[PDB]
Amino acid sequence: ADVQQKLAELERQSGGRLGVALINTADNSQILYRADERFAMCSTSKVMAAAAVLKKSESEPNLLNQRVEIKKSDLVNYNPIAEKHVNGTMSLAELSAAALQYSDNVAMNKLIAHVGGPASVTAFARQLGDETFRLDRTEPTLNTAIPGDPRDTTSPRAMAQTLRNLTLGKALGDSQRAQLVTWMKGNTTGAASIQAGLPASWVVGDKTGSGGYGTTNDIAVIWPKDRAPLILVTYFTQPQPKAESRRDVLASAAKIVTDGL
Ligand SMILES: *[B@@]1([O])OC2=C(C([O])=O)[C]=[C][C]=C2[C][C]1[N]C(=O)[C]1[C][C][C][C][C]1
Repeated sequence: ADVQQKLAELERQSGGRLGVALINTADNSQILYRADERFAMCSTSKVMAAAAVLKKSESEPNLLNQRVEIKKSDLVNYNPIAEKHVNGTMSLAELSAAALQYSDNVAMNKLIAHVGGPASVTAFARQLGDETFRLDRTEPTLNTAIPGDPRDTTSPRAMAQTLRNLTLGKALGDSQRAQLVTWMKGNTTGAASIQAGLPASWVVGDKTGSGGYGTTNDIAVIWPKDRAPLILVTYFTQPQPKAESRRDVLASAAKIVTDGL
């Protein structure tokens, strides 16, 4: 109850809406705050798309080495890796890493397309028992994050449970799980978010997200020092369409829910 009040006060000062889901796998205890409300996933959805490709590769062993053409007309708003490979190709492995570790939007679009479109990424979540996740649009419009819009949303509880199944559970084959975890542990975008609220000695694999209405997200699997692993989802969105990102809010939330662990 103390943590709930701290998160409520953090939220008040932030001026936005905060969603938190922490799963402690030591005993399956949880800290939940607006955990059943819907939030625009933004780029945190790229974990689901990469996972669906990994699942597909479980029956197509050389799948991750297949080449995908990168076209100039594919470039959108944020293409840090794909812009370097225009007029060439990238493997699905490289596209998965680019989406997860640099939040490349072209890579996400290639991941979505390869599994049949957003409805197939959603079908994958259903296959995992996730009835809340829904992916409706491609990059970049899936990040609009309009209040009241259910497109491209999920709840902190649903994503925390699915991330547990993906990174610590049996959603993926163990070889594919290891690749997903390795990729997420190599993320370059998360130093100011969840990671920033945890001790430096803790190992973090995370995927961040940014969108309209100042939406600022992060989902992580965490191996604390001398503790069982944790799953943490911190979603944050704001009332103003042009609101600025608040990664500091996610760091504060992580510090609050891990205080005293
Ligand atoms: B995605 O949300 O991830 C992302 C991030 C991040 O990881 O927080 C940072 C910068 C760009 C991206 C690409 C994805 N978000 C968007 O494309 C979004 C950026 C702000 C305006 C609306 C589109």
